[PDB]
Amino acid sequence: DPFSNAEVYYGNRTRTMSVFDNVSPFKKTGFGKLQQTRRGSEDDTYSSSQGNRRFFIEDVDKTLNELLAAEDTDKNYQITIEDTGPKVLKVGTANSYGYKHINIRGTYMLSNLLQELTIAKSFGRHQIFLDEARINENPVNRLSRLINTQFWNSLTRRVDLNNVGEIAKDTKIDTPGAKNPRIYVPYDCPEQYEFYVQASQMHPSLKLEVEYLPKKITAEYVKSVNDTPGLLALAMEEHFNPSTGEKTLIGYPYAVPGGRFNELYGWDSYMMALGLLEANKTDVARGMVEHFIFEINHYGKILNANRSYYLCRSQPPFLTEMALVVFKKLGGRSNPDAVDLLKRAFQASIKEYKTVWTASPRLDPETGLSRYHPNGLGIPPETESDHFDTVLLPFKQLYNDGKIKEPKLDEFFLHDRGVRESGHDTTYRFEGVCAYLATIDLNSLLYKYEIDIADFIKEFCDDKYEDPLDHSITTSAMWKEMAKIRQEKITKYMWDDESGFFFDYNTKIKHRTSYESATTFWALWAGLATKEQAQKMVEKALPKLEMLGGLAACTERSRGPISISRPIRQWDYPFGWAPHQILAWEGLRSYGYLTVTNRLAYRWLFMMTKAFVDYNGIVVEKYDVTRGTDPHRVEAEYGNQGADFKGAATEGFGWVNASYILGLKYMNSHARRALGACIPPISFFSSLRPQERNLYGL
Amino acid sequence: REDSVYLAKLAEQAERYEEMVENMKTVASSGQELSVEERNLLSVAYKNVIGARRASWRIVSSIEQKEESKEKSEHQVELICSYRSKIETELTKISDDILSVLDSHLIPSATTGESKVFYYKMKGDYHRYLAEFSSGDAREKATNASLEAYKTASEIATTELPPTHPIRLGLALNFSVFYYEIQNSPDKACHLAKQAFDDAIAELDTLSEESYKDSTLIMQLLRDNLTLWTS
Amino acid sequence: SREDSVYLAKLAEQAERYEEMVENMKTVASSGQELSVEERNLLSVAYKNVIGARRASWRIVSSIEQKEESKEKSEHQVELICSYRSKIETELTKISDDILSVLDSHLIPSATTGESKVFYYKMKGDYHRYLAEFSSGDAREKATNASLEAYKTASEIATTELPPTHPIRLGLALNFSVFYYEIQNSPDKACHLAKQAFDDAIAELYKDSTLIMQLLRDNLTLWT
Ligand SMILES: OC[C@H]1O[C@@](CO)(O[C@H]2O[C@H](CO)[C@@H](O)[C@H](O)[C@H]2O)[C@@H](O)[C@@H]1O
Ligand SMILES: OC[C@H]1O[C@@](CO)(O[C@H]2O[C@H](CO)[C@@H](O)[C@H](O)[C@H]2O)[C@@H](O)[C@@H]1O
Ligand SMILES: OC[C@H]1O[C@@](CO)(O[C@H]2O[C@H](CO)[C@@H](O)[C@H](O)[C@H]2O)[C@@H](O)[C@@H]1O
Ligand SMILES: [Ca+2]
Repeated sequence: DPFSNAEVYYGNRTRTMSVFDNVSPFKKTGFGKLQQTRRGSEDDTYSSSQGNRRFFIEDVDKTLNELLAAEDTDKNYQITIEDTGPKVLKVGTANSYGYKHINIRGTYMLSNLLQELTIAKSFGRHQIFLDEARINENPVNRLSRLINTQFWNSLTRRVDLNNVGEIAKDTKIDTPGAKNPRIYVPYDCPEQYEFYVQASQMHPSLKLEVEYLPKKITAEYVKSVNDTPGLLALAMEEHFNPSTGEKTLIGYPYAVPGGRFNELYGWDSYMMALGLLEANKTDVARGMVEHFIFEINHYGKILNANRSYYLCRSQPPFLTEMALVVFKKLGGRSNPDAVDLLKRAFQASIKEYKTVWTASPRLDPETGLSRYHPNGLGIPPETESDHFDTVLLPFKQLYNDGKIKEPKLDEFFLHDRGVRESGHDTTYRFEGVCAYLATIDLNSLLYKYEIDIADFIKEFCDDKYEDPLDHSITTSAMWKEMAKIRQEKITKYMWDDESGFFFDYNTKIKHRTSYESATTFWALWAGLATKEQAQKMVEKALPKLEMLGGLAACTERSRGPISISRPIRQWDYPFGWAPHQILAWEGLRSYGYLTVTNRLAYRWLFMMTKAFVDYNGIVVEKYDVTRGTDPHRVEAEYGNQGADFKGAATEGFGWVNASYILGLKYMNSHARRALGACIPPISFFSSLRPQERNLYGL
Repeated sequence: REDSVYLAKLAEQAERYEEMVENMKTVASSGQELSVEERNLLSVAYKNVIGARRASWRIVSSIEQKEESKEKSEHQVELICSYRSKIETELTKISDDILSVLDSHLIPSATTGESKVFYYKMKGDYHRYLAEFSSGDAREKATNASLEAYKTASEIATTELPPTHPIRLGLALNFSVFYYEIQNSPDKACHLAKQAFDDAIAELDTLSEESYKDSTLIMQLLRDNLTLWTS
Repeated sequence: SREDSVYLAKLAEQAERYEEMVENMKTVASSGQELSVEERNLLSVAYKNVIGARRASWRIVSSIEQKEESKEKSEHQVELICSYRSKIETELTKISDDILSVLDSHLIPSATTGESKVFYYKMKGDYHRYLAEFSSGDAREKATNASLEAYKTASEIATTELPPTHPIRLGLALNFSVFYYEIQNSPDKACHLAKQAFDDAIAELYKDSTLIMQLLRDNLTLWT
């Protein structure tokens, strides 16, 4: 098996060895430098695709160093199209035990060879047999394999007694009280408290601190632990020792958005669950539903991330869809564990709707729509030490201590917290105004909650749900009616028939915005648009957002002019993000525009594949959907770091990983084959027979 | 004959390619047309045999050029030059061998369009190999014979093979290399490779899984050559 | 001239034309002077490449023969493979006899340095071993015995004249333990010799020494 997991793949003369003395000391440098030129003829292409050729790598480290010496000219431990080497390397054949060789040609197969050798070295191998099929692998098959079989595992976390201290460790706050790792525990979780204490005493070098949270978690308290930050406890289950039966606790698993993260995040987790279900890693997706229930129960809300300085802040809500898709994958009504899970998730969803999203201060009483408007006092402590200094002329201590009050600062920081909770940190759609906007984003997602909560009440609560908090009774018809109210309020305040956009509506000054955003497509995803509204959005909104690589986060017109005073922001034109693609693909599908999704997915899939092929298998946080050569280069705000790896990239990025697997589901065989051969959209579309042009809405 | 085939498959496994040539040679001499598998066995045999001399010729040529730039180097150069001369002799003999099998047996008896394109392309290949190193009139006879063989292959490939066929794409790739490297015509080379790449896009779905993988790698070489030729 | 023959041997290695590399170095070794260490490596590399590709073809041909033996009603393919293998065995015999005869007539007798003594006898033990890999009957017995004697004689000089970190001595122990494991089928002596030569090397003081010790530990692991 040439495509087994590297753990397997790298875990007579093929065994017993004698001295290798096949090369004289004069051979490499006796005549100076003598590099062969790559041949561009067809040559051995037929043997490469059909021969089942295998290599003998006698010395993994020697071959690695040769390949980097010849092919990595910028010395970044990567073989990319910007390297200026000869693009050919001889490797010994397996059947001749290295005494004869063939040529590996081209940036892509040489980069794969670099990767395979680097990975073999990581497993301690210093001599290997290597299938050519593992280095001439079709790039679409290769990235899918790596996402499904290697990236999710590396993105997976699971708290146990031996890693709590490391997972809790945090570096964003440089106070004395943040030197040690710390874990905060809900006041009514004493089994979990004792577990983390036990974890501390077993690893005393970490100096892990364990603290009970108060019975009631206020904005005042969260500010009070700015200098003593901690990880937050998540859901756990009981585990037993095989020999003794001693009980310990082990956390449900979860996925992080990127390898440098140890925290469970908010809206990433739903997009990741979608990719995880495709990879049959259902336990990880279910684990995060468990944690989101735990957070809602014990912290009042789904958290941006599970640390204390986030206790007042949420993120865009997807719990009812997340619960539904996991429920189905687990077997639906036929599985009583899945039925119980769905009930606990929808109970938690109903609490979240009522006491976070449609409660003050997020609820706009006049319009009834909601704003990203979190509570919380003072200056956010987790940012860089000087991040807010340009907005500080008089001090920090006296402002947080409430000694000196300043309502223009309070509005500044309120918008800052709201920008983070919106997920879109940062964009000129939200700078200085976010907490006053009733976005199409959030209220589309609440429409989804209402429709989904209505179906759940009808089918699992005998059409009569009783709030455990206020003991009210609600029916599916009541929730369908709240959705209808919402659907008509959104159209009233947000729908712009002339542009075909839904615009965020500002609730303080009581006027609609004109910022053109890709989140307009969330009205399709959530199902609230009408046929006529969807049709004008496809006709007039989509041409303003559909770029080479997919949907820009906003139009170039709305973002406005960029200068030194007004730098680029990462959730604006020309950048494209995986959540905007995924929600838009399914939204358009819902309304009969699958043919449009196909085109948009081909654009996004080509852009990710091109970067994968040409740049050493990289996967990146977000893309430039207008950039043709290196769309993975994004220098906005803090820029992409997915390029900082040596030899082989290890994880990618959660929802970007998921977006590639999900997008491929739309591609038929002709389109998969054209992506595999690196055919740009302009050439793929223009090659279609006029009948097949219709499959991509052209 | 069925024996000679089996013994060619064995020699390939042993990577003893001059024996692979012998077995495939007597098979191509007997009157019967070759299957797909048999003509690929013949091509792999001869290409591996000439390929070793081509690589040797090129590394010895570079050594020779390096040496003739040194002062007072006439003695080393004539050793190098005479060693290169022995490699050129085998190059022409291997080429003439396959070229005679093509001219007298395989090109006359070819009845399908595939086989006809396959063999005219091989013929263009080996005249091209002769043009790479031959002096004076022999270079010109090989240069012209190579063009004429690729031309004939292209005419037949245009009417008998779909634009995505591995054999057609491979023909355009090798023909484009001839234009660039032998005739020194970067405009003809660039456009031929570009037209061939593009024309293969529309019908990628009609190919078997194994043919799609052959055409993918061929198109990779077309792309990468285009990158080089547009500096 | 002798200098031209060395130059043409280096040029033939660049061309990976090893049969020709053998001809040039065979004439250098058969005429007069003792070989320098560089000329001794050129000779050794020339034959190891010529014999090495033949040995690899031989192992794959034999592996295929073994599969086709256990197929039903296959006598005709089995005759074909066996006949093909015999052609390779003939080449193996001609090549090994060629270098052995050069070792016996010229290289071993003219060896003054003790290091080149261990080199040439280890080489003789190697090529008798390659014969014993495929030979049968009394020709196998004769190759085994002459291989053991060359290795034993090489070990005595190296044990008393080369540091246990020297590559030529470590290399000798590696190949000699292989002779024990593969030819004489004495896994105990293979293990013991390999262990001891690793130990007496790890018991004291270059990349080339550590590579061979690596191969000694690898075989040792496998054999256990
Ligand atoms: O007042 C209940 C309210 O408080 C929160 C967060 O502060 O949860 C706290 O109270 C719960 C009920 O006693 C405890 O289970 C929980 O551990 C504690 O943090 C919210 O989750 C809840 O809505
Ligand atoms: O990479 C984490 C870091 O990025 C920020 C802002 O740059 O948030 C972005 O990354 C998150 C991926 O987990 C997204 O959830 C969020 O929507 C996105 O803007 C920071 O907020 C975060 O600390
Ligand atoms: O129209 C596509 C799709 O949208 C749904 C809801 O998902 O209904 C929407 O469209 C109708 C307008 O044409 C409205 O009547 C309805 O209110 C609106 O939600 C589905 O019914 C339909 O499949
Ligand atoms: Ca590089």
